[PDB]
Amino acid sequence: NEKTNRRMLGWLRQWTPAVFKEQLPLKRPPKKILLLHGPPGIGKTSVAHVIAKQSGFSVSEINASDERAGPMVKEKIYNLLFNHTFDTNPVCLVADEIDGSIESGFIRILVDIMQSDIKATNKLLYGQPSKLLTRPIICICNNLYAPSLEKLKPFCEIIAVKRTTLLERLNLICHKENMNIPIKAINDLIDLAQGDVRNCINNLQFLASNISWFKIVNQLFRKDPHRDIKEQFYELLNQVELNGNSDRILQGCFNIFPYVKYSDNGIRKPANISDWLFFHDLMYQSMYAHNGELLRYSALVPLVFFQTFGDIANKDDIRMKNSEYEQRELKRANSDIVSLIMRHISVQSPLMASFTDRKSLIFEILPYLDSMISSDFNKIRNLKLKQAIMEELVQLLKSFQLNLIQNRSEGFDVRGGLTIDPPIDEVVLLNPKHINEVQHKRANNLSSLLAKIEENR
Amino acid sequence: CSKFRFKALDASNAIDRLRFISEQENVKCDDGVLERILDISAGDLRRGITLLQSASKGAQYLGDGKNITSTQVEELAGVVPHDILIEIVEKVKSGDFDEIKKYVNTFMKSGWSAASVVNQLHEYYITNDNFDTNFKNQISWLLFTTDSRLNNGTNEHIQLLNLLVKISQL
Amino acid sequence: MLEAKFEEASLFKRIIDGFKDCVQLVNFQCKEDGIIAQAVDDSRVLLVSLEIGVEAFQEYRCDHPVTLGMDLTSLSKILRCGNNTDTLTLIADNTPDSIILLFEDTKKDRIAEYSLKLMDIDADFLKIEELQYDSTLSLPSSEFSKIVRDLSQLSDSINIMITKETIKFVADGDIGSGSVIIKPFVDMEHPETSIKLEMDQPVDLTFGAKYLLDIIKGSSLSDRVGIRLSSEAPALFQFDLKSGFLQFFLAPKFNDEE
Amino acid sequence: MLEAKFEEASLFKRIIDGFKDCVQLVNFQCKEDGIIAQAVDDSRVLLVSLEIGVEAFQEYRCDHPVTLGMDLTSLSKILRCGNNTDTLTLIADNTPDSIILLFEDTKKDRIAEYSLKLMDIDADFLKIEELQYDSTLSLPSSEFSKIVRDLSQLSDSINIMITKETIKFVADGDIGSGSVIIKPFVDMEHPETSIKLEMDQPVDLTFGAKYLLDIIKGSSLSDRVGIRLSSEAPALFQFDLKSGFLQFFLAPKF
Amino acid sequence: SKLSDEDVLKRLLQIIKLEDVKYTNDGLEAIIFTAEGDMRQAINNLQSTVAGHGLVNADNVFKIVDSPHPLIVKKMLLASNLEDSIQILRTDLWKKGYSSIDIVTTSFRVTKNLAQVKESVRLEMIKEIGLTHMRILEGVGTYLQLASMLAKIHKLNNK
Amino acid sequence: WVDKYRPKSLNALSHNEELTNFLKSLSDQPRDLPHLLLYGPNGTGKKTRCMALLESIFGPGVYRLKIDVRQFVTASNRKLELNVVSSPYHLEITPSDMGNNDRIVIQELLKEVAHRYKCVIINEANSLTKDAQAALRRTMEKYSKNIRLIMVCDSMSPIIAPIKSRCLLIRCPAPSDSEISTILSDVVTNERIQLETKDILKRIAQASNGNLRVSLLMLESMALNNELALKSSSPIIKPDWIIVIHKLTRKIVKERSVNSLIECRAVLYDLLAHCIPANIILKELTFSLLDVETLNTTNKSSIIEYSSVFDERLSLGNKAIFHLEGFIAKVMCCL
Ligand SMILES: Nc1ncnc2c1ncn2[C@@H]1O[C@H](COP(=O)(O)OP(=O)(O)O)[C@@H](O)[C@H]1O
Repeated sequence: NEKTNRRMLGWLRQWTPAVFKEQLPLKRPPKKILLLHGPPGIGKTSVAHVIAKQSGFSVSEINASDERAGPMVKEKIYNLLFNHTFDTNPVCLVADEIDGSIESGFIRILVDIMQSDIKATNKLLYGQPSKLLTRPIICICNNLYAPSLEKLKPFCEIIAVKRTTLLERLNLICHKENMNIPIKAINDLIDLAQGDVRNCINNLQFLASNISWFKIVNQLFRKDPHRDIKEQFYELLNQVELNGNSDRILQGCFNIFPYVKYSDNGIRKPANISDWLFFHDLMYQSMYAHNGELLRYSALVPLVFFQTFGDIANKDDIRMKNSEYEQRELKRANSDIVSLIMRHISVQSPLMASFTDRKSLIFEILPYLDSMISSDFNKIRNLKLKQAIMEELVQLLKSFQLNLIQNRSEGFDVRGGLTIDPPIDEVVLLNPKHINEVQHKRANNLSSLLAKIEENR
Repeated sequence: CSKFRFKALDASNAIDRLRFISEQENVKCDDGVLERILDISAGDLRRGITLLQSASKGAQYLGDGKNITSTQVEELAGVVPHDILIEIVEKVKSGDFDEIKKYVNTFMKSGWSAASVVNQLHEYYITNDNFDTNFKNQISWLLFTTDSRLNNGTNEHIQLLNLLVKISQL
Repeated sequence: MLEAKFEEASLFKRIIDGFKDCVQLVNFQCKEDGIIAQAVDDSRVLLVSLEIGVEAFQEYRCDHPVTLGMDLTSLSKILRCGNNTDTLTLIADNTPDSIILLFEDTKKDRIAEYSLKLMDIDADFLKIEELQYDSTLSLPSSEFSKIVRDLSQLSDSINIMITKETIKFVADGDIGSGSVIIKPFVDMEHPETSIKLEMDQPVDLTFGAKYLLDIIKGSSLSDRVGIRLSSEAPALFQFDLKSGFLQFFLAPKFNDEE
Repeated sequence: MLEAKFEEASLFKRIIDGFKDCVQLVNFQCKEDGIIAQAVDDSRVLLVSLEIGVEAFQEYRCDHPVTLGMDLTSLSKILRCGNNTDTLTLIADNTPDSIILLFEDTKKDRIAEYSLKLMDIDADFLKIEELQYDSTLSLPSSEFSKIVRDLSQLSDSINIMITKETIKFVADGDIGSGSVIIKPFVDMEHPETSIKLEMDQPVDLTFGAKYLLDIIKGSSLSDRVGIRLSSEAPALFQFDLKSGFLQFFLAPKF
Repeated sequence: SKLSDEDVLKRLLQIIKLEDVKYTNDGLEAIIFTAEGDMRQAINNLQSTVAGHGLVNADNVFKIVDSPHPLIVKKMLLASNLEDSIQILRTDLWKKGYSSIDIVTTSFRVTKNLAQVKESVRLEMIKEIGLTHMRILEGVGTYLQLASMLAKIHKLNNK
Repeated sequence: WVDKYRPKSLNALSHNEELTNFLKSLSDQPRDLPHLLLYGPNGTGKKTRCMALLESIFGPGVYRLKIDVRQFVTASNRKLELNVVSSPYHLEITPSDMGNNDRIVIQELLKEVAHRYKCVIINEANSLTKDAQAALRRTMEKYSKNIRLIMVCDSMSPIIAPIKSRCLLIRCPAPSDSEISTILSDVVTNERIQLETKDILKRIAQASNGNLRVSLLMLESMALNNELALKSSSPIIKPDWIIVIHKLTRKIVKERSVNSLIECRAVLYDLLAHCIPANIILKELTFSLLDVETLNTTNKSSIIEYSSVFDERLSLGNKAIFHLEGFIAKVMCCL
């Protein structure tokens, strides 16, 4: 990334007139913050440190993910930006992992400092007869499009670090320790350390004295044509066993297998794997009932995916997600809504509660109740029949204890949508096309039903 | 611990207790009722006593002064009548998948326990001396598999339909 | 409106200490002749009933009864600001969403004021007290507390048996059995230590020890405790106040019923 | 049979407080010359041994010794009914399944009576006390408690070292080290505060602080504590009673 | 890493020279075979054999120490005919007091670490060893279950 | 509506006269009454008959009931919240409202509760875990003079044998199409519906498969579409999930591939996320796949075998989609 490293150095040299009073209203860069983004382990932090030191700045690093007290940190950042350090050298602030700050405190403080400096500069330019930012700020993220950074981006100079720099650093350490290491062995050490700089330096020191579950899932669908299938199988078995998280690996395999290319005859391969997956579910249920002796067999089920679906065609890494946690939380929320409706029926309908099972309520009663509420009353020309149906629907809303709430969360005084509480809609409406049609019809019906409920009150 | 195995209480070793319970409660029944009750109990004196109490209540409510019949006992015990079982045998012997499926859907409307239907079919098929031994091995294994699947909380309709279809292909 | 000023915040704090733990919701009602309050536990085996007459207050004004329900825990959380010697005034309008507790020291100095959120409870005060009970007895409340604290260790059930001139508390459980037998007696050297007993019919009832333990708290409000038992109704344990009383009605165990 | 009446239930309650926590099962035996009791902890490093002579009671009758074992926890659970001033009578037949504790107030008024279930324990009383110990010392028990409470914070081991006219308690652990040095002295202004020491041979033993902490409880029974140490046997810490004593024998470390 | 045969043999020879023990080549070979690269276990077995019989001979070592449990299990699973495997399971394992749980678990380990047969047949044998296990853990652990497991493994190996 | 017209006594029942007479016989002497287990198809009217039997054992106040709440503490600080349907003569518990914590609620509540006795109605006894049933096994026998159980279930298959023996078994056969038609006739004459021809009511029965709860609800749903006047060719109102399952079977018989298996898994996820049990999904899917006339007997036999196998799998597993997708893939491989 030499071009990127020269751009960073060029941006830090634009601070030189303001900080060092050297000749290349304060001639500062238009963008006062440098924002570095890119993959982990490529040296973002190391490049920020080296270029800041090379430019004559003292480097102060803050991890933004660990500092869960922006309002307090505030004092640290204000001292580091505006107070003279005892060091002869001006401070450069390096903020690492700024995308990890779940609490916008750190970013709000930086935005407040930038806005205060813009107000102070405009007063110096236009003010007829306020702490100015005299120090550079470097911020490092993994993700540029993180919601927290949206307010900071306009003040930032954005620099992408793409995927050598570790090899150059390790060579410089070898040369300073008088170690004659062949460049091949340093590459093999980098590959062993997976780009961990700390692990690399420790392994080098030891020489001188003398698998993410996702990566395993993608490896389970890959066959190398140049290695024995048995050696690959034992290597994968050892990696699955060392990880101890066989369940997450299998859930990964389950989400990936439909998208994987596998020579297909009749999609039987999937039928054989449903029986294993069922075997895993029985084994996982038995782990809570019996002392975990059965845990040794849990590593075998992921390896059936390597045997059945492993192909040379699968060269690209498929990214994955956790639909199950979202489905479990949604199933919990829907079960809680249904449990609340069942309690409401028990309090009002003395007999209905005896005939209503949870399943019959979800599949039979609630879909019909919603179809009755969503029915187009605008097609009914007979006012008497419209009034009678509306009186029966008000009686049904009362039997199920369904409250019409005016959600006034619109915010702009136009059409506060009426919503049913509890929201039966989230339990019954499975089809996204039907959701939009039903919402438009319901809005006119619910206003008529609310007016009738108010008339009855 | 010393292992004490309690034996199933069939008609032979429990007819005395059942007759004592019937006499102590003035349960006026026919000749082959009590022995039949335990036959439905399949080695369970508690279920037999419960069935006897139910039959006595049903006979005291009527007040006709007659004796309890084996048919009245097997009616409230969940036993499928003989004619309904013979209809199932006819549908299994002669009939295709569609007719068997329709008759099973109709039979599941009338509430019967699938375990009792499987037991009655097993008794009929193993007891009848009109089927080949090769057919008998297969019917025994199929009934065993169906009972083992039903003993796990499965859907009675699907298991019964699968059993009848598998034994119809024989 | 509600306007009741207690001379010492301490009295109210001890009263609430009595409802504490054993009940969650309390329904108060102030009126022309004073304040009453009722609370029933979830299992419905214990009813805590309070009555404070107008004379128990330093100042009381009521031209319009007000009923208000609240969470007991929230109330006690706030009930440790009385300094005991502080003055406490309970205040509420005729249609309240809150109850105001106002603690003030003699001098204008420090004024602690709270605004407690109320709960809506269907007004349904019970009137389960009997005309006559099978047996009636009173004894020092500290003595009753000890009796309960002794036996409690042995079982979850403590039986009270009454026969002519004899009161016997019994517990029997795993580690063994215990009993405390007391006899009626008049002590002129100070009659607040006497043990009275009026028996119209021998009684023998069992109560859940966990509940009797909740009830003994009333010792802090009165020197003596009155216990009224009947085979027809919940037992009544009563702690008299100056103009008022705190009552605990406890349903006997059927065989298993607290 | 067992029939022992304590003037004040308090004495028995404090005695049991001494067995409390550090042991689970206690084996009592009443006889013609009094009551004895022994309890050994699970690891077998501590023996608690009691002796109460006939004169410590207000009334004692024994025409036939009775041995009875019981759970200490069950006993203490019941041992808070004495009002301290209540009278306590221990009662049991010659072949008991239970032990009866009877607390009564002076007047006929209130009578709390308990029937505690007994445990069967193989009778095997130990007689590990020595004729002579390397060194013997006594000092106020409150002082001994403070010494133990100080050092305990520093380590799980407290060393006791004795040389001519010098007693030194030492603890050394993570945060640092501590020591308490005391010297023999006769205080005539009140000799219950004196510190006596008779040394036949210098001693240096280490004990587990958790155990010394259990032992200090005896302060509530006596003003002074006697400590006898030997390199040949468990150390003896003794708390005298009026006609009796509570003894704790503790095995040194390695 | 594991200690090769030469290193453990040299250490045992040094210990024998330092202790003046009567030994023989086959006895030391059996000791090293039962050690499986475990020097501590090797020295412990040597000392136990010395204190129990005095002479370190293969007969004594085998009568006091057990032939590596996994090797008999491997020979049982690698059997070509069903009757041979059944006789091995009956005589070597079942008639000597080896519990069914140990047999099935040792069986799983042997298979997982097997290299004579292919991957798919190994996975099928592991599946059969594990379905049985699911029955062994439920309290149905008997000789019939292990016999059925061996029969299913042979049926899988029966093409 | 189903609730507006429901029998409240034994003399108000209008089908299964032999069952009504058996219930009257069983309620003639109410104190010497053993525990009862009502089993049969879902929607037959067993929950109404149990309440009608209670109305014969006790006064008419059995229907005046109230809903309360009770809290429980498990081995951890997770608080179990359970609502209880209570009456001055009986109480109703539904252990199907929680996970594996049925045993705690069952044992504690029944021990606290334990004419002269108070009836207990266990709703949906099929969801009772085996441990909860084992806990109830001895509670049914130890307290038989104060607590009598009336367990309502749809199939005795998951009920253990000890519980089956510990209570009388009462079967409730689904009412005939004629009785359903007669009930719908009284309903439409009371609700003032207009029928051009009576036979439509029969068709309603033929669309309900003995279910009265579904029959009345569908009749009322189609009465709102025809504006209180049913014609000779009024369309049959089918639930949304049934239409989704039918479209799923059409997709199955039309395309058999992995790309279609992905959208099948998506449809299964959308169905499971909206409070639809997987056993009913599998049952309806298999039954409507057997109705496909394009397949032959060889395909239907394999389909029913795979459905039984995967039904056993689902009854032995917890991740329901893991078995549903496997069954769908096996059916795709069969066709
Ligand atoms: N005796 C009866 N006569 C007429 N309709 C009845 C009778 N018993 C029940 N029903 C109705 O038939 C339907 C049966 O469904 P449901 O009540 O849910 O069954 P269950 O009582 O088994 O839960 C309901 O509409 C119910 O009110």
